[PDB]
Amino acid sequence: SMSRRRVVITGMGMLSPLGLDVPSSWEGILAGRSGIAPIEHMDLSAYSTRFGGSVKGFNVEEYLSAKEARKLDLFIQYGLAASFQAVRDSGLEVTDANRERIGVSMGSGIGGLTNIENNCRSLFEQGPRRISPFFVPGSIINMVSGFLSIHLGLQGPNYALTTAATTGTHSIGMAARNIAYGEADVMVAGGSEMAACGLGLGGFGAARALSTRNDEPTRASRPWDRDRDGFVLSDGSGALVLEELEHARARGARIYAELVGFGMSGDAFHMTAPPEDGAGAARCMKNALRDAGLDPRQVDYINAHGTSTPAGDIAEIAAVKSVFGEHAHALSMSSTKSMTGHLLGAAGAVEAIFSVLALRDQVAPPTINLDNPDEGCDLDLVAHEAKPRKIDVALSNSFGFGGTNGTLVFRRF
Amino acid sequence: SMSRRRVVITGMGMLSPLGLDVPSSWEGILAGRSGIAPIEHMDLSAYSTRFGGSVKGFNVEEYLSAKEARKLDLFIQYGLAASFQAVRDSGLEVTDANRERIGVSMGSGIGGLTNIENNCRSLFEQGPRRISPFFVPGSIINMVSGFLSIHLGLQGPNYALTTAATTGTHSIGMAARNIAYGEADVMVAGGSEMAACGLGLGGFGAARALSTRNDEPTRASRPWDRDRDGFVLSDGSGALVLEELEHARARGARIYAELVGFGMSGDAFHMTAPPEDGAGAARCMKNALRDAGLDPRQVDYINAHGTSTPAGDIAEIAAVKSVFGEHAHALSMSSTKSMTGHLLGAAGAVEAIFSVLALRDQVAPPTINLDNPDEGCDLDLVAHEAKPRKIDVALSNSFGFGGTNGTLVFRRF
Ligand SMILES: C[C@H](CCC(=O)O)NC(=O)c1cc[nH]n1
Ligand SMILES: C[C@H](CCC(=O)O)NC(=O)c1cc[nH]n1
Ligand SMILES: [Cl-]
Ligand SMILES: [Cl-]
Ligand SMILES: [Cl-]
Ligand SMILES: [Cl-]
Repeated sequence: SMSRRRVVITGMGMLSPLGLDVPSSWEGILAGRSGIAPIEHMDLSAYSTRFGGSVKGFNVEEYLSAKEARKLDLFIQYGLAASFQAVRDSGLEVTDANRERIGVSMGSGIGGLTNIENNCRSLFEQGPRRISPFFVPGSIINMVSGFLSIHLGLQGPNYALTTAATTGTHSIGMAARNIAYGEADVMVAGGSEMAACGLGLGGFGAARALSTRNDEPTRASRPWDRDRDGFVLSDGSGALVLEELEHARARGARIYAELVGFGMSGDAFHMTAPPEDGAGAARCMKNALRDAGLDPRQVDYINAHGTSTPAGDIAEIAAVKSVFGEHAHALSMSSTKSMTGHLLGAAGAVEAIFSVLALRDQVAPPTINLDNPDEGCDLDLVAHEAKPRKIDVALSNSFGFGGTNGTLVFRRF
Repeated sequence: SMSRRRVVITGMGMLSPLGLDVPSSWEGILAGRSGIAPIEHMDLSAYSTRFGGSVKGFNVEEYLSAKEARKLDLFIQYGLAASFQAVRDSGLEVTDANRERIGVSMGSGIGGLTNIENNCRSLFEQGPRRISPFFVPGSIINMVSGFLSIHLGLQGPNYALTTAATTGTHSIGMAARNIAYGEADVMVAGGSEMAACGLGLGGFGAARALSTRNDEPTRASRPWDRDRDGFVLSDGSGALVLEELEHARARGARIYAELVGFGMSGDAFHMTAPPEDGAGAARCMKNALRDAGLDPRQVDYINAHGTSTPAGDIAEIAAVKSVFGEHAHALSMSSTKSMTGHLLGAAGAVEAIFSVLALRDQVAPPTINLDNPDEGCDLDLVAHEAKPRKIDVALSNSFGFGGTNGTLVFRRF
C-alpha cells in the first residue's frame, strides 16, 4: 500500500459514436457534437426507442483479417480495435523478455447480445444445426482479453470484468492494482459494448431505463436537465495501456497521466435505482481520493456518470456535494454522455480517456443539452460548451446495476 | 507482497449435480457417484448431446422469497444459494462496523442464457412488448454480487469476473488479493452457471466441445481415458467466504484452510485448444507455487481441470510433469469433473471446495470412468475410487476459452 509501484497511462484507443479513434472522438467532445442518431439497417418500428449512439464506418479489417473478424461478435471487434490502437499508441514492443509481464483486462456489461440474437433466430427457425461453431468462443465476454493475448503474444494476467455500467472503470482500476502490486508491468484495460440490437433496446426499454425522445435523438441525453427521461444506449470501446512508472521512463514512453486512485463501493440498496443521497457513490469517491492520497480540494475536473436518469443524476450531485463540500462549487463536473450516450461496459473506459485528455488539454468537456438544471443541480456542470481551465487532478465515476460503483483518479504527468 | 495479510476459508456453499449443499455433494464425490443424466423438462431430440449435470430438486425459496426469485435467472438463483450457504456457514455477522469491509466477487462464464432464450422467444413470436422488465437486471452476470450485497447489506468491493471455465478460480484468487492487500477483510467469492438450455447445448455442440455419449451419460465424462470425446455441460455454483486470518481468529471463526497461492497466466495460443505441452498451465501453476512460497514437492493433491477433452487432458498432464518433475509421480491428481461434469464458470468454485475438503478429510477424490489411461497418463490419477492419503497442500487448476488460466493453492489449517 505504502510500497506499491506507480502506474501511468502510456497508450489510448477508442471507438465511440463520435469517431473511430481517440483524436476524432475528442474533437467531437470538445465541439459539443452529439453522436446519437436513428439506428439504421435494423427495423425498430415496434420499439419505444429507435435511436442510440452507433459506431459509424468501422472497418475491422484495419485490425484483423476478414477471416479472423468473422469469428467474433461486434463487441469483441470493437474491444480489439481500441486495444490494438492503445498498444500501438504506447509504442510498446512485446518480446520473449516481457510477454509474461504484459496482461489484459478488457470487459463488457452485456457481451455478445447481437450474436445471441442471430444464433437464437437460427435456432428457432431452423434448429440447433444452424448455430455457428464460433457462437460460443466469439460471443463470450473474455474473448477480447483472449484474442488480444493470442494476436499480440501476451502471457500475463488475462481476465475480464462484467460489472454493468461500471465495467470499464473496474477493468482499469484492477489492472492498475495488478501493476502496483507487481503482478504485471503492463496491462491493456478497458471495455467494449455493442447492445444496439433488439434484445438491448427491447430489454432496456422494458426496464424503463431509456429515453423515448425519438423526435430529437440529439436532445435525448440531457444529464441534470429537468426534462431528462432516461439514458441513451450507445456502442463502442475504450482501452488504456497501463504501465509501471520506472518501466515507462526506462523505455522513454510518452506518459499521458498518472493513475493515482481507484475506489470501489457497493450501494447495497436497489437492483437498478441508487440511494437518493448517492451514499455509495460518496463512499466510492472517498475511497479513491484516500487511495490516491489526495485532499478533495485537489480535484479540478469530474467526468460524471451522468446518464440522464431522473434519480441517478441527482444522486450523483448529492454525492459530489457530500464528498467535496464547498469545493464542490470550485471544481467543474460534466457528463460526456450528453454527447456519447451510455456505452454501458465501455462507458468508464472512454470516460477515463476523456478525463486523461481533459488533463492533457486543460479543458473541461461540456454537458450539452443542459438547458434547465433540475432542483439542486447548482454546480459548474459545464453547460453547453467546453470550458478551458486548470486541471491537475481529474476524477471519473461509474455506477452500475447492482449498486456497483467505481471511481478513478488521474493526475497530470 | 512480503507484507500482505494471510487469507483463510471460513465458509463454503455449493449447488452441484451431486447435491444441494457442500456435505451432500462431497458424499457423492467420495462415493464416486455420477451427477450426469438425460436432461428433462426440455425437448432436446434435435441436439447431438441430450444429457448433462443438472441441479436436481433446488428450492430457491430456502434463500429468497418467491417474489424476489422470479426476478432472476437460474444462474443468479444458484449463485445466491451458494453465497448465502457460505455466509451462514462462516458464522459472520454483518454490522455497521464491518459492512464496508465485506465485499463480493461471484462470476459466471455464460450468464443468463436461459433468460435470453425465453426473452428472445417472446421477442420473435410476440414482439418487444413481451420482454420482461426484469430481463436485463435479472440476467446480467454481476447481479449475483449485486443481489447478494443488497440482501446482506455488503458495501465492500463489489464485482464479477467472466473468464469462461476459469471464472470461479479467478473470482476466488482476486478476492483473496483484495483481502491480502487490505481492500477488504472478508469476501464472498466463486461462481455459478446454468447453461443447460438449447443455446448452451447447441452452442457447445456446434463448437464440437461436447461428449455425444447419449447412450451412457454417466460414462461420458472420462478424463484422461482413451475413449473420452469432449466435456459434459453441468450447472451449479460454489462460494467461499474468504477472511483475513487475524479477523477470523479474533471472532473465533472455524477455519477450513488457508489460501496460500494464486497464479494466472495466458496461453496466447488458440481460442479453444491448448498448446500441446500445456505451457500456459505450467506457467500458471509455477506462478501460484511461487505466490504461495511453496516448493513443488509440497503439493500433495491436484484437483485438475480435467474436462475429458482429447487435447486438454493430455496438455494438463504435460504441464504437471513439467512443473513437478519426479514429484509428479508422488502426488495424487484427480478430476472431479468425472462425476460433476463441467460447471463452466462455477467449475473452479466447486473444485476449490473439493480441494479444501480433500485437505479436511485427508482423501483424494476419484477420477471415475478412467478405464484405459491414454498414452502419457501414467500419474496417480486416483482411477475409480477415492484414495485416503496425507494432504497438507492442495492445488486446483482451471483453464478456459481464450487461453486464460488460473491456479489456487490451499494449505492445511
Ligand atoms: C443504480 C444506478 C446505475 C446507473 C447505470 O445503469 O449506469 N446508479 C446510479 O445511477 C447512481 C447515482 C449515484 N450513485 N449511483
Ligand atoms: C483452451 C482450453 C480450455 C478448457 C475449457 O474450456 O474448460 N484449455 C485447456 O484445455 C488446457 C489444458 C492445459 N492448459 N489448458
Ligand atoms: Cl448465425
Ligand atoms: Cl435530433
Ligand atoms: Cl419472458
Ligand atoms: Cl449411464
